[PDB]
Amino acid sequence: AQNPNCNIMIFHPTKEEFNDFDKYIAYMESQGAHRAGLAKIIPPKEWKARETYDNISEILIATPLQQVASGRAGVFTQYHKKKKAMTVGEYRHLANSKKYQTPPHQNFEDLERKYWKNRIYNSPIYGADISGSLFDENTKQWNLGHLGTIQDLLEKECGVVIEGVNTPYLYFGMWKTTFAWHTEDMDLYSINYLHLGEPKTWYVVPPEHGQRLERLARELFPGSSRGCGAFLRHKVALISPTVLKENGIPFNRITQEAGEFMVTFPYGYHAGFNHGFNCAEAINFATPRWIDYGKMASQCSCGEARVTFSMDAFVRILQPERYDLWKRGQD
Ligand SMILES: O=C(O)CNC(=O)C(=O)O
Ligand SMILES: [Mg+2]
Ligand code: NI
Ligand SMILES: [Zn+2]
Repeated sequence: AQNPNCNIMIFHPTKEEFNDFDKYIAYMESQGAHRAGLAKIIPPKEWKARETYDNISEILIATPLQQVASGRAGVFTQYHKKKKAMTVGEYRHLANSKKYQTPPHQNFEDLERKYWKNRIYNSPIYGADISGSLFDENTKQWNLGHLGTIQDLLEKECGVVIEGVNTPYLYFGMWKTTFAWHTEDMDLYSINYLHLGEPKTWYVVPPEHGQRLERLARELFPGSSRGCGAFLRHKVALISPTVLKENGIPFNRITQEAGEFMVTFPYGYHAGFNHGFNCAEAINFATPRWIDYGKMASQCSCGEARVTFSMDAFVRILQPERYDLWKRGQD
């Protein structure tokens, strides 16, 4: 068995290997990359996502989200308070202000220490989940707006034609902006490209151990657990590496820098934080190996998780027994 300790693997494809996206994912999996839940892909030196980032300031963040924490430093939830719209140039200035800027630090490990010590005492503002793309239309390789769609994959594997679309999302971050512990909708893959700016630190639980994280989360968030049998689908809970180590939960960590891709694999729980002003692009995707994960994915039916139009078909076809209850949660 390849990668039996579930380490995060880092890949350096050549320009020739970068042509066929599906083939390269399948290659990475042949080497055991999925066992970690997360892999890093460094593009060939010849590749670029677009020519420059000099003209992005007029992009609108219609609903910036202030991430307010509750709990203790290593075990907290966050809620998202909606703020007034602002442009990317306005948000960059805000991120660089004395109130929000990254503190002085020695290295990524010192910054990580400062994040876990201090996160809860601040409320950073995240421009998340903005439909759109920063890939140039002429970028042919690993262009996250030109991937094969999940609807087409389901149709190729299972023969059923379904409605829905699959488009990318932009994330504009600042110091301390945080992504809570989650798997993707329907336990899909994700791919995330850090277009510019400061790094993003990731934490990940191997898919084979995801239920260990769930059981810890039910213990640490006991009211939330009573409210919903899949409350990590709400995407609000944070657990620090120190707490995970104290409770014996297997995990790994890695820092993504600008110009790098990360791939999350089906049922790989992940969480993380931004180091400073940055912009990432991410999208979900599927492969043949996902289908079994999709059929087994948990679902939130309490009403909190509320998701895209396109998840309807996935539930309806892969999980017909759950469909009625889940759809009630959506309505
Ligand atoms: O970058 C972020 O805030 C969160 N991204 C992801 O969870 C991802 O790409 O799957
Ligand atoms: Mg612009
Ligand atoms: Ni994710
Ligand atoms: Zn729920």
